[PDB]
Amino acid sequence: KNKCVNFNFNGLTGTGVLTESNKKFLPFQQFGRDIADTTDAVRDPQTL
Amino acid sequence: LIANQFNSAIGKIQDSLSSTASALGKLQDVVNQNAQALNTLVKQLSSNFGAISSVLNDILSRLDPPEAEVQIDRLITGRLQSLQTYVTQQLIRAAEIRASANLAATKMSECVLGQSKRVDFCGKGYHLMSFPQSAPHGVVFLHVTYVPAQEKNFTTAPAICHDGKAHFPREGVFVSNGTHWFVTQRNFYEPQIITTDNTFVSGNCDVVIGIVNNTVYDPLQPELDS
Amino acid sequence: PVSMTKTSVDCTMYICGDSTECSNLLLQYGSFCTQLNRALTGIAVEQDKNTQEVFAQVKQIYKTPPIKDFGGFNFSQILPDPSKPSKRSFIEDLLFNKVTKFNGLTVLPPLLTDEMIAQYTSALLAGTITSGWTFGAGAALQIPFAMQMAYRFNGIGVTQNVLYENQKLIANQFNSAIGKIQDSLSSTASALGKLQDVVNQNAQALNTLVKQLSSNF
Amino acid sequence: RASANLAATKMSECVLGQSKRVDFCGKGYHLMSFPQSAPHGVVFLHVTY
Amino acid sequence: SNVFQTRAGCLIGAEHVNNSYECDIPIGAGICASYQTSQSIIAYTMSLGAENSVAYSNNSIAIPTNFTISVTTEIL
Ligand SMILES: *[C@@H]1O[C@H](CO)[C@@H](O[C@@H]2O[C@H](CO)[C@@H](O)[C@H](O)[C@H]2NC(C)=O)[C@H](O)[C@H]1NC(C)=O
Ligand SMILES: *[C@@H]1O[C@H](CO)[C@@H](O[C@@H]2O[C@H](CO)[C@@H](O)[C@H](O)[C@H]2NC(C)=O)[C@H](O)[C@H]1NC(C)=O
Ligand SMILES: *[C@@H]1O[C@H](CO)[C@@H](O[C@@H]2O[C@H](CO)[C@@H](O)[C@H](O)[C@H]2NC(C)=O)[C@H](O)[C@H]1NC(C)=O
Ligand SMILES: *[C@@H]1O[C@H](CO)[C@@H](O[C@@H]2O[C@H](CO)[C@@H](O)[C@H](O)[C@H]2NC(C)=O)[C@H](O)[C@H]1NC(C)=O
Ligand SMILES: *[C@@H]1O[C@H](CO)[C@@H](O)[C@H](O)[C@H]1NC(C)=O
Ligand SMILES: *[C@@H]1O[C@H](CO)[C@@H](O)[C@H](O)[C@H]1NC(C)=O
Ligand SMILES: *[C@@H]1O[C@H](CO)[C@@H](O)[C@H](O)[C@H]1NC(C)=O
Repeated sequence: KNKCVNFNFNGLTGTGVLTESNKKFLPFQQFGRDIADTTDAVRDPQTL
Repeated sequence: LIANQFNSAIGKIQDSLSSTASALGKLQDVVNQNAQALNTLVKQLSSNFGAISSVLNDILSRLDPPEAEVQIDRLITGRLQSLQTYVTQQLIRAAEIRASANLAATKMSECVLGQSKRVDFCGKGYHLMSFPQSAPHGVVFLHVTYVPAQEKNFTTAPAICHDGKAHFPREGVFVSNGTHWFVTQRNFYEPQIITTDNTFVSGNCDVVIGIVNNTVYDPLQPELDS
Repeated sequence: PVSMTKTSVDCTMYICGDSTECSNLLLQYGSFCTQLNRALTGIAVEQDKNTQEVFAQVKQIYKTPPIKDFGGFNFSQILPDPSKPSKRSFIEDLLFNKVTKFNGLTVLPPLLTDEMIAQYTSALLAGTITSGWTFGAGAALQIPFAMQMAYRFNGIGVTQNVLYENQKLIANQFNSAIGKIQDSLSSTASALGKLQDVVNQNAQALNTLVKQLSSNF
Repeated sequence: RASANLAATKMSECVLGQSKRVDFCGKGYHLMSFPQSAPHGVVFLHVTY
Repeated sequence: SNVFQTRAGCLIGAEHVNNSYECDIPIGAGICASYQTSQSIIAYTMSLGAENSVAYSNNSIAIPTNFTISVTTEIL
């Protein structure tokens, strides 16, 4: 976390800083998107 | 009275700005027209333009360079066209904003730093002064102007005969309330006795159309008579 | 020039007329079509705003009195002529007779009809003739047209006695100048060339656009 | 739009008033102006001295 | 169920009203719409403004006897 890294989450690859999210996804939800439909939040496969 | 009218007008400006958003609509339009454009630009990153995927990183991960090259070329063409469209619309909008800013600078020069004789350049009525106020990406001019209010009918004449001489108003007009003739300033009813100090002589009675008969007071004559 | 024709072009039917396959393929580009439609809509609304700003400069529709006693100045050829079905002046009708598709291309009618623009010009002209510049600053203040002309002579640095002593010479010069305006407009088309240029420059563009439907690319 | 802004300014300063601006309202010393509607435009008859 | 034929096209759901008002929603060739009255959408020929004959005469002048100080806002 808190470091600019290349990440791969269940085939979603991206470069960014991963921070602890206050977003509370519904249990079926896996990703999050902005008004522009860019990936905003992700769910860790290992731990929810 | 004039101080109270100015104060009340400033209060009404406050009341208009505190309850009507659409008043600053123009500035908001600019803030909208840019943002919409930006949104559109970013939305074009989500388009395929004929490629297998809009995501560039999902092409390189799934294809060999010889095959990924065609899809990346499609994406490049589409995104380049989108960016060119954005830049062209922004150049035209910048020309519009530069025209508006030149008008605002001219209004600051001729309207705040001076008194403008240009009609409606500085709002309804006869311009007295203007006050600038900063606004988000713009300027707001409070134009203080003079509007004539309570009108009254009078009989009028272009000139007056005294002793075969035609008298014309030095400034103002000859007005009759119905029995007596005065000379007043044109923008405010302040009737005055028609004297040789109020008027000037030019030729005789025959030439002028609509000339009327009256007496022209000579301020010297009572003093000289004594 | 004040406004131009409010042309709207449907992006989808111009590119992909009555074709679902072509429309589905055009969907791959995204908001290309919607933003072109938005730009043309902005242009049309701007044309309406242009006409409103130029002509809707008067709060009331002023009348010239039935008795046209303007100190010998003759405005009959610029004032409205009720005989004509459109309440336009003689000079306005001279002007309108000198200035001379289905692929998603529509032409939106202007918000103000030619009759309403004629009523604006009639109101402005009547206010100028009957009240001078007073109607522009506030309530219209009637003043004899001779005395308004004296006001304006004072404005250009000439004493009003020059007007009053030369009134009918000045009225005759004004009338002759209006007659010469009529003669110039009745025999020279190129006079209104500027307006015609706009009418040409739009139409040519539209032609070009439709001609591009006949290209293979 | 630039042309229409100029036309609106000429209507304000030239028809609704007397302009001291030189050549803004035609050859000579501006006395008055009269507007006339034209197809997609305006025609100013500038009366000058 | 009102269907009214204008020069701008076919207008459905707006009641044609003979009265002329200031333009509220610009529809087309002199036709504007507004929400009025019970409440309904109406279409009408837009009114250009109050119709006023000036009391012109060869010897009549109207002189102001008072004034008002008006502060107006211009936004650029
Ligand atoms: C027009 O104005 C004149 C001057 O103000 C008026 O004449 C005066 O009238 C008052 C009474 O109304 C007298 O006390 C004065 O002596 C009058 N002045 C002179 C010089 O005679 C006149 O009454 C006004 N007429 C109208 C119709 O209003
Ligand atoms: C103004 O006064 C003059 C004279 O003071 C009037 O001129 C007279 O007019 C009558 C009628 O035409 C003639 O019979 C006289 O011979 C004229 N006298 C002179 C000395 O010219 C003139 O009519 C008056 N004007 C008004 C409007 O009352
Ligand atoms: C203003 O000018 C018009 C012409 O420009 C005058 O109308 C003419 O009047 C004469 C006789 O009065 C006729 O023989 C012509 O046929 C008319 N021409 C037109 C075009 O109408 C009009 O009379 C003038 N106004 C005044 C008050 O004299
Ligand atoms: C000019 O107008 C002002 C107001 O615009 C007049 O002042 C008002 O006078 C009335 C009583 O007649 C008061 O009730 C108001 O409170 C006054 N208003 C203000 C702002 O002071 C003034 O009397 C008028 N003057 C003339 C000569 O007509
Ligand atoms: C001037 O007189 C005319 C007469 O028709 C009248 O209509 C008008 O209201 C009068 N003006 C004033 C300011 O009283
Ligand atoms: C003013 O008009 C009247 C008509 O009401 C007329 O009798 C009079 O002669 C005219 N005066 C001038 C100077 O033209
Ligand atoms: C307006 O009035 C006329 C009568 O002069 C009538 O024929 C017409 O139907 C009226 N229009 C509407 C919309 O009621």
